[PDB]
Amino acid sequence: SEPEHDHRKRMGLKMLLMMGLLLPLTYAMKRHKWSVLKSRKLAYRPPK
Amino acid sequence: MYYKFSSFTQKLAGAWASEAYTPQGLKPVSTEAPPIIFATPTKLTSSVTAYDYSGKNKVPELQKFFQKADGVPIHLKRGLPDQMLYRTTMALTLGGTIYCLIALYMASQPR
Amino acid sequence: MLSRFLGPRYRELARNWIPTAGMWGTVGAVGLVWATDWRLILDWVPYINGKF
Amino acid sequence: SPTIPSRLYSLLFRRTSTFALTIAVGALFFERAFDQGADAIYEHINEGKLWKHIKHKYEN
Amino acid sequence: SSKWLDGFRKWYYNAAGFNKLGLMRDDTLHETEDVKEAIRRLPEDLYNDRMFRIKRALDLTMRHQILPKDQWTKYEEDKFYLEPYLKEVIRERKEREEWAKK
Amino acid sequence: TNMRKTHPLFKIINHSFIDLPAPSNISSWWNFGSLLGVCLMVQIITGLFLAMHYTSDTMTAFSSVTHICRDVNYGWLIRYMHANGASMFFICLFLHVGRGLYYGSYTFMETWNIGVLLLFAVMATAFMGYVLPWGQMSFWGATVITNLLSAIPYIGTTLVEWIWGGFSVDKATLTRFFAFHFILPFIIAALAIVHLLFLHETGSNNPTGLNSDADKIPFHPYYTIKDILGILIMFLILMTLVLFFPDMLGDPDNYMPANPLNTPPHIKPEWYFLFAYAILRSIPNKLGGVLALILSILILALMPFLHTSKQRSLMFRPITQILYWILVANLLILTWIGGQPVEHPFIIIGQLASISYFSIILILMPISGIIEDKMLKLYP
Ligand code: HEM
Ligand code: HEM
Repeated sequence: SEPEHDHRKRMGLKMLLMMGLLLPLTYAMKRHKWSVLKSRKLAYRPPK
Repeated sequence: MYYKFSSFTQKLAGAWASEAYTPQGLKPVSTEAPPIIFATPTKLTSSVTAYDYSGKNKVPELQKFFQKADGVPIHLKRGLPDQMLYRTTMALTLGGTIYCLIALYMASQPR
Repeated sequence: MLSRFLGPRYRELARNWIPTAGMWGTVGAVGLVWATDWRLILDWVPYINGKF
Repeated sequence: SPTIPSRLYSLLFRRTSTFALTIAVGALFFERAFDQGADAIYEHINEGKLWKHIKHKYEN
Repeated sequence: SSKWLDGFRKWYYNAAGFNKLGLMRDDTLHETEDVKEAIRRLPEDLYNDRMFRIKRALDLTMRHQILPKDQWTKYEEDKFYLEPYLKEVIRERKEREEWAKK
Repeated sequence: TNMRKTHPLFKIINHSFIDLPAPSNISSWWNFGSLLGVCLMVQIITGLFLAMHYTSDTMTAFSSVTHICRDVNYGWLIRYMHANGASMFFICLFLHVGRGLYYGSYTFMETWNIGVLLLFAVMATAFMGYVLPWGQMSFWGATVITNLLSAIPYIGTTLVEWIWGGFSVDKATLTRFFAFHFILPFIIAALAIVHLLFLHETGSNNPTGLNSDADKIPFHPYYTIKDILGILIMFLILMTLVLFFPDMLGDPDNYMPANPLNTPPHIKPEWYFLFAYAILRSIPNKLGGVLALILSILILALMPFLHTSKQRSLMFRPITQILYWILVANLLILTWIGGQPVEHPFIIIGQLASISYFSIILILMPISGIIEDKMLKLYP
């Protein structure tokens, strides 16, 4: 029923290693570009 | 009247009598300096103590080093390496504690 | 009708743009070699001599 | 002698064309190295079960 | 049971959660046409205060933070500044609608 | 002088994806609709690579599917990627709809109506696509759904004969369902363009429900890299689902060839239909069950007229938050009941769940909004 079983599991192992590599890296670029804004400080100067 | 230090060039340029020699306005009094309001002011502190060298009979330089002036406990006072091995110590004991709870629950359940 | 593009300024512009265009051609050549697995090139690179 | 990210920025990561060249070369070498390592791991777990491990008893 | 209702109102005000963002009750109203006309009739100092409060709330929601507990909008100092303008707008709109009925 | 603001092809891309003003505080849930588009694109691509070997005749449908999975190079990857991508597409669609319900996004009425038309289109596309592999449950689910669609008096029998192309599901039904399953995703893509156009006319919604004009950022690079991260995460769940467990969401009985003589002991569709099927089992009337199905999809389109509050989002409405999570809980209950046998105690549980579903959406939520307005000293 599954002649592709061993190949599927090998591709799954490569996928697990590959996504374990690239989730933190893409998260790091997202945190870079969004830590532009996540340290933004806003202030108000009404003339009263 | 003749020269005013301006024009973004760090130099004297030609200016009028009412702009180079009377830079204040002819308003009667100054009006107001309004304050700035904010969410929460951040903390400002400096760090330039660093450390010293190590060797034989170098206890008194470490004695000088462990005088605090920092508001930090002594188990985070050395800086980097004790902090990371503390970090790993509490991490592995938390993992061991939750694995103890999982082990005790699986031991309580029969098969 | 491209006789407008004959001059020293355009020659200097083209001379400045030769190495960037050559590097981009190198990138395109390496990308076409890698994505197609060409046997004329990877058999000369010492590390990649395992799939052939 | 500065740190190696300074070397990577000074020689490779400054120009965009050299950036593309280094990531293409890294793509080639990372492709081959990752394929070889992941395959070796895959027969490390599945040692004695795949066809290439039992092939020598039948192949002539 | 008036104080039971009042304390329940304080509890619901603290449980709604917009006081933790520095917001007033009138900032949280949905900007329909009547509400937009109420903002249009505001004095400029109240308009600037409201716009700064919305900007601060959006900045706090972006970082998934809240204000410190001393900076929360207390129930007693929550001023209902938009109520007379909105009341006038609803009265005028109902007058126009009742004129259009006949 | 720049081609971004001047070139008419690049002008639309600039004003839709690059320089579009977006709220700075929209959470990860706002990823999901963009994910849906990628899912649709992925499905189309995989569908095209399924159309290159699929033969739409009853004697050579299951055999062509086995030829895809066994002889075509990585054809198993394409087919199981298509099936699990359909499942992940409905996951993204359900979360997109639930986010639109929670944060008061139905005030964009035309966007909501184009959305519910898209929902009807993708449900029809999924049903016909499941008919296509010509398994046992494919043929029997098709027969069940069409012969209950025959319940309209004096019109239903002629309509189901004209849908069937005959007396039952046969070769004509399979060919026309292949043609219709091919043609529907392009109409879905055009309706998605109209969906995005109707959204971009009025801007998008922030989780607080306030006016986001005070703080807006360009879409690029912020939500570009956020959507790239969301696409990578969606691909992680999709590749885990296709490469490790290809059959938690499928049915084993579809791996048998279609037998008109043999009926299965249990007939059920996929899970994204199952809750509706539970409502279809809730009322013991044929026409009443069909209208229960149609209103169970259409009251989402009805909900823009059920807003009785002066605050948009549910972030500051905790009673309606509790009632909304009770509604999502009821939807999970109906999804579980829909795949159960028609036997006690599932009948009274399904009837109670359907009654609770229609009561929560129709009755209790506007009353909760009214009393929240009363407690905030707004309602008279
Ligand atoms: C125009 C693009 C599309 C084409 C050409 C296409 C083609 C096909 C084909 C040939 C099959 C049968 C092969 C198989 O067994 O999987 C199929 C199955 C299926 N398709 Fe599509 N499809 C398309 C788009 C979609 C979309 C958008 C959806 C989601 C609503 C979808 C959902 C399904 C489902 C659920 C199946 C059944 C999976 C199975 O039983 O194996 N398809 N499609
Ligand atoms: C065919 C599947 C669908 C696709 C491809 C799709 C696509 C999109 C896209 C690209 C956006 C803009 C990005 C975003 O805001 O997340 C969006 C927003 C929206 N969609 Fe959909 N959508 C789909 C289904 C639906 C459905 C079924 C509804 C109705 C319940 C709906 C209602 C909305 C609303 C109300 C918004 C705007 C909310 C906001 O931007 O804050 N969509 N959709």
